[PDB]
Amino acid sequence: DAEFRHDSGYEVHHQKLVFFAED
Ligand SMILES: [Cu+2]
Repeated sequence: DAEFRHDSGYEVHHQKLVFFAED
């Protein structure tokens, strides 16, 4: 997620989805 842009791209998903990689 890049509304909640931890990384602004598409991988390290901190926030909302909690899919695998984070912060
Ligand atoms: Cu994200």
